[PDB]
Amino acid sequence: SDFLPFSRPSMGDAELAALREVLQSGWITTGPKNQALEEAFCQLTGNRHAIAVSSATGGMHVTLMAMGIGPGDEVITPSQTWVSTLNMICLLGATPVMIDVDHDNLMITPEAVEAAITSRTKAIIPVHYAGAPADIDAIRAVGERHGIPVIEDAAHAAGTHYKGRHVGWRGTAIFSFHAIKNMTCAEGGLIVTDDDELASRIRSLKFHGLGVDAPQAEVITPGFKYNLADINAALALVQLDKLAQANQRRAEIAQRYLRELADTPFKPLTIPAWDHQHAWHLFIIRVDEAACGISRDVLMEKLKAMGIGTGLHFRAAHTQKYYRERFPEVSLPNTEWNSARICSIPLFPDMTDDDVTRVITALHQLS
Amino acid sequence: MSDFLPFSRPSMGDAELAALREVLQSGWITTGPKNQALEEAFCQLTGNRHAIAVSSATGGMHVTLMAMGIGPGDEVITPSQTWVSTLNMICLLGATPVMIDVDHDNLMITPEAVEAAITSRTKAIIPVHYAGAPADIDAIRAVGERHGIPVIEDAAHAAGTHYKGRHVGWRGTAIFSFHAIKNMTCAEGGLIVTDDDELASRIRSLKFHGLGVDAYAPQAEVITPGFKYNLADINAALALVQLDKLAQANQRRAEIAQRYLRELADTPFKPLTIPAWDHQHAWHLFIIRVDEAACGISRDVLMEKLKAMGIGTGLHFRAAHTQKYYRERFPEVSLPNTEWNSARICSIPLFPDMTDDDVTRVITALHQLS
Ligand SMILES: *Cc1c(COP(=O)(O)O)cnc(C)c1O
Ligand SMILES: *Cc1c(COP(=O)(O)O)cnc(C)c1O
Repeated sequence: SDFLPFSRPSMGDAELAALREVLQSGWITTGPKNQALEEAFCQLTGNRHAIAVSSATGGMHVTLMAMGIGPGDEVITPSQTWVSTLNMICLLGATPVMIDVDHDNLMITPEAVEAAITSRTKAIIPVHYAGAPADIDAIRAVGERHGIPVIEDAAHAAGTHYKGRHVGWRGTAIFSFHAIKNMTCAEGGLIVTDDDELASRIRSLKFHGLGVDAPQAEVITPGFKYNLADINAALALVQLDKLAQANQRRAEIAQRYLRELADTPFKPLTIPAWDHQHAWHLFIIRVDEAACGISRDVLMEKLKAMGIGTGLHFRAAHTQKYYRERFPEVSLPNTEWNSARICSIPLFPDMTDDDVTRVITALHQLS
Repeated sequence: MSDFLPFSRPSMGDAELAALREVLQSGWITTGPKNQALEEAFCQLTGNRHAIAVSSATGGMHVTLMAMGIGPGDEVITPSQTWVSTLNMICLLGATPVMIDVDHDNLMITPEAVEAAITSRTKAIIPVHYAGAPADIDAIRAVGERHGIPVIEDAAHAAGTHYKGRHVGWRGTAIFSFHAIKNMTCAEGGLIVTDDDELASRIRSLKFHGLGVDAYAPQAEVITPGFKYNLADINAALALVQLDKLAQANQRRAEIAQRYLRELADTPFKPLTIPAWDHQHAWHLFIIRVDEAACGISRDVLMEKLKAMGIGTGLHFRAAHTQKYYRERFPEVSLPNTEWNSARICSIPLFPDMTDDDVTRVITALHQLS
């Protein structure tokens, strides 16, 4: 009861009231609340199409499937990301081409993308990491020059702006509504795209391949089941209404960590030089034993003993058994250095000033 | 619309809302203790060893077949007379569905039809427990055993179904659905029961990113790529309430179904036949066959006229092999009992919040439209 986790959702009477309305309606799976959430994300991003899905992982699965990616194709991706993207690429039969990230913001650079392009490349998947945007214009420019789509992993970037627009204003991006995300419906995701044909395929492939060949709907080609229930969509709508205030509070907390950890050896990520608004999904520090007098793993342990949770976002995929053995030649020095040294300290909007003080005090004590 | 009688509606009330409140207050909203409790509850319900909650029965099928190693070059025997999810999952693993016909009066596959379709390439048999009645699973299983072929049961319709005095899935492997129209619901969700330890271990990893502990105790990592089909605790809590309600809900469904059986006996509409083997019917759907020669009206027109009278109906199911992808990929498939029924069935309103007057309304309209 005194434990301070690294994240907790902000669920209250508004969420319970939205659930009451869905239960009372009798329409609990995909329905009007899905449609409302999708319209809301078009209004948020300014992009044309929004497709709600059961998870961002499922969203990535069907987006890559709808693009036709399969055996013989390469997909450029960081290793420094969640394993879902790599797994989906593999489970479509395609080959992930893992590239290194910037050592201080953990995001892929246009130069590293261009160097990895081959005649087999069929997609590039940058990650907007921790709530900051990647330099998406420059990455998009590389893709355009070679005719390669860019699919943005925007799980961390609900409320992120880049050069004055919300992430995903154009192109294709995938958001997550998992429990630790800045807006949550326990599990859920949503794809935005400006590509009409892609949006039509995705919508079918997330609901059994059903489509019209006006004849009744039937399986046009096999698809998966990744639709989002209206129970969950209703929660997501409440949490999107809260997102601006939630991100404001996250930014206040993150600002205080940046300031009060500046005279500690723990090293936050660097803020990108391009114009942006950070959503502050995670507050990551690097723990370099030679600088801090403590290792990353030991810091996490001792914080836990003090009642303070931490997360590891992420253990680089290429270091994990399946990828380590399948892709033994992959050597990504910035990724490997950071992967061994990062952790996420508590950041969520229901944190009080005293919770933040407890974290800062503990880090000063352990340095 | 306020007077519309749909063919199904969930029974959501204060108990469900109080379960949701508890989960939200706890702050643990995705997979957690409610999942574990739901799984334990399904082991106690069925008597089987392992229970794995998933985000849908479709995802359950996907990961179950995947964990069995089903892939290119393997044949999977399945009815066409079922939901398209099973056929789609077979295909999307690269395997080949072998569609067989069903009994003309209960719409379930027979042991004879299974045996006739077995080849050296067959790697699974997927019977469907249809509308709330069980298939003759001992006989189907015996065919599987004789040839060394696993039987994976589609039990989406069979929460509360008994066979020979035990709940469906008491042994073997079976997959339940908690979709909105199923007898217990958490809007979307499912659950796998299995008696196979290794299969259960593989499934648990493949529905959550392939994560596992490597042999030779380290932290979790990707052992082999997996999917994301875990069930949130918000949903698991709803399912727990609906399972607590399932005995009473199924009793009410049986009362309605018995009344339909009796009061449609003097109409030309033809319910499914009740299997001869011993069972307890869950009464997920009340299906009628509408043959224009006998009834004076076609299935499609009956559904349209009922809708005009404020009465909803469903079509469970348009046989998979008649749908574009399968008709064009598998044009050679010819399944006379399936094709005859698929063109003639519909599901009339059956859900436990129906009142006696709702049931009278349906019976009266069917009598009018004969
Ligand atoms: C968790 C995560 C995903 C997958 O999201 P789900 O909603 O859990 O499927 C994808 N990308 C990143 C960066 C993530 O953190
Ligand atoms: C409900 C249904 C399914 C799939 O169920 P979901 O939980 O919606 O994925 C599979 N088989 C049958 C026979 C069904 O009725």
